[PDB]
Amino acid sequence: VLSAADKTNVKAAWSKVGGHAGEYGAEALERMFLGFPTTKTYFPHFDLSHGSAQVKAHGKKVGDALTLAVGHLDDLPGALSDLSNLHAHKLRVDPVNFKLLSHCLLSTLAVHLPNDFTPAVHASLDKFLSSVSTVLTSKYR
Amino acid sequence: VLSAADKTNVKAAWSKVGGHAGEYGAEALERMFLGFPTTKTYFPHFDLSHGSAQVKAHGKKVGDALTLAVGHLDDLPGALSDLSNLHAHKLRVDPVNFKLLSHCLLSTLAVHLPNDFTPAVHASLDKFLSSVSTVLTSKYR
Amino acid sequence: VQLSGEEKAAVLALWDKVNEEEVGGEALGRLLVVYPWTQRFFDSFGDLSNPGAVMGNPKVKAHGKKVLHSFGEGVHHLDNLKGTFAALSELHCDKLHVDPENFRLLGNVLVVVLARHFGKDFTPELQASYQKVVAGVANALAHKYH
Amino acid sequence: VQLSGEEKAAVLALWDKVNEEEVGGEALGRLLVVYPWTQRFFDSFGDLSNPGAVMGNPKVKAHGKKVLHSFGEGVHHLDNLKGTFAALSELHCDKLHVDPENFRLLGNVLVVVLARHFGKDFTPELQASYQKVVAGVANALAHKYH
Ligand code: HEM
Ligand code: HEM
Ligand code: HEM
Ligand code: HEM
Repeated sequence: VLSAADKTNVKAAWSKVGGHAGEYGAEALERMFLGFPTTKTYFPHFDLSHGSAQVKAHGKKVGDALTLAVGHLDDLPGALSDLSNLHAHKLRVDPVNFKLLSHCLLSTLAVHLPNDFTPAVHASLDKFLSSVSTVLTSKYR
Repeated sequence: VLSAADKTNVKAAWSKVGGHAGEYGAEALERMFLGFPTTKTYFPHFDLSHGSAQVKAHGKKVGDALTLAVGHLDDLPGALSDLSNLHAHKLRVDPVNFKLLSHCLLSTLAVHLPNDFTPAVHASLDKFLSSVSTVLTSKYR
Repeated sequence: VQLSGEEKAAVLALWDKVNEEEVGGEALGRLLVVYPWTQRFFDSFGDLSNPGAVMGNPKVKAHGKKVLHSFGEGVHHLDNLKGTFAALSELHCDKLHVDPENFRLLGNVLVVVLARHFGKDFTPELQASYQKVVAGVANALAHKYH
Repeated sequence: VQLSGEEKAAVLALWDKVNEEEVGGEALGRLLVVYPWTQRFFDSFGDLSNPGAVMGNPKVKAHGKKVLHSFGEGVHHLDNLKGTFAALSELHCDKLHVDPENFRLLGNVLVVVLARHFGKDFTPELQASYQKVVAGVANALAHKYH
């Protein structure tokens, strides 16, 4: 995502995720609360039940922030600015959680986009979810 | 680095070392092959014996590359470019090893500069190094 | 390591549909392409230049298939994990000197390949159980590594 | 965890000079300064804004002592390491829900503090020993997470 092929594999990718950004963001978060129990902690005020109206709606804002990043690969630092404040300075989210979430996000795309989720696309999508997680924790820099 | 306070605090602290750049460079390497065995594997052709000739000579280039980075904190990418190629594309060093050497480098300054190694300066130098490492491992992008 | 009836039973049921040959290669192939530093331990396989060629590589499919068969061993031995792999740990920490964390990476690539292969059936329920077997396998391999 | 005959004897001599309240607070103190996301688990200690206020913090020292004192137990029980901490493994995975990778971190901030307190006596050979002891401590203290 700091190359030409990625930017191309990223934008090319999300193109296929299209209007499901929300759904997946949601499911990814489910896959994360279920698979990685310790991440529940940052969300007590949320109803982590399946189909919860909260998770669904938060899955949406996540789905969004990602569509914004895909449209600004040139300047992730400036675009995802305020989001960096919120997780690092404010919420003080542990950096490990980000890997776990990018993992659960890729599993989700795997489920809904097998033929589109190539190994070539799988890789750029990893540097991306990584270029992202780093701009959002950089208040520890 | 990455911020005023943080590039300040890292250049006073590195000037307190001045002449010992490569000396510490070597000890840090020793501290690393001994405490983190799996890292020896990248150096068969080197005589890892204590106070070796190769190690101290290499300790020097490491010291040097670190000194040529505080003086270019604004553009880590430029400065350390050919150093990315060598580690990521050629040698293909696992990114974990960069943490281990950064740890071993921090233990070295601490041993040699106890009164200058306060917690804040300790924090800044964790920025310097982490941001260093994330440039030599960048070809993985 | 310590699942539960409804889980162990669910794990095994699915495995029965897992193609050790077809899933191992993809798994192993998606490791070398996403975490390119992993190629350093496979220089005996020839051309791992680009994505297309790694996946079509015979020693990447052949070995992948050994990896997954070894996972099968663990999936049918969730009690003797530290044992079932004791003599595989030594192999990676001594003769090979692989880093423990590369085990957690592989296991995650593996989970995503299942995802891709079973889709909706690989429910966030089941993947949860899966992240625990992987949890344990990647763990039973670095037993001796400190 | 399973040192040598000379290493143990090396690790229990330097620990006779380890000052538990001094080494604990600085170690704990430096952990929260260099890895701020960890402050999240100590919001009850009051002000942890800037570096000087953290180290002078009475609640950061007293707890620092608990951590180091407990460490002492582990160090004098290099055999039954795991079990010496099951009592605490549970406290962090169950009640607290601390991530395992944070145990690895604090042990490292801990070796640098010994390095700053013993200088050239904390030789590269000795530091090697403490890394072995620091990891097994960090792991069987997470034996109840997988
Ligand atoms: C994939 C990277 C991530 C992105 C892009 C992201 C995005 C978002 C967005 C857009 C918001 C604000 C939503 C709003 O307006 O309410 C937010 C808030 C939040 N995020 Fe995430 N997030 C990410 C990773 C994480 C991780 C790793 C955790 C947990 C370990 C997490 C925990 C939180 C919490 C607790 C909030 C506040 C939600 C609330 O209380 O209303 N996020 N995130
Ligand atoms: C502090 C971060 C690091 C810096 C600044 C750095 C810097 C250097 C420099 C300046 C060279 C070129 C020396 C020459 O021209 O001969 C080099 C080469 C090399 N580096 Fe590092 N390095 C770092 C981390 C690592 C790590 C993590 C490893 C692996 C554990 C490593 C392994 C090597 C090897 C094997 C070579 C080739 C040396 C030779 O064969 O002559 N380096 N490094
Ligand atoms: C849960 C994860 C893993 C399992 C279950 C596993 C299992 C195995 C097995 C069964 C073998 C063959 C041993 C024999 O001949 O009896 C092996 C070999 C090997 N593994 Fe792994 N492995 C894992 C992860 C890794 C990772 C992540 C790396 C990458 C650094 C790695 C590098 C190697 C190498 C270099 C060999 C020798 C292959 C050859 O040269 O033919 N392994 N592993
Ligand atoms: C280096 C390994 C560690 C050791 C040996 C250790 C040891 C201990 C001990 C002895 C206690 C006292 C529990 C009691 O009152 O019975 C404790 C409590 C606690 N630990 Fe640690 N700990 C370690 C790592 C961590 C880490 C990294 C975190 C940070 C997330 C953490 C978070 C806590 C918290 C929040 C408490 C409760 C303190 C209080 O609320 O009074 N521990 N730990």
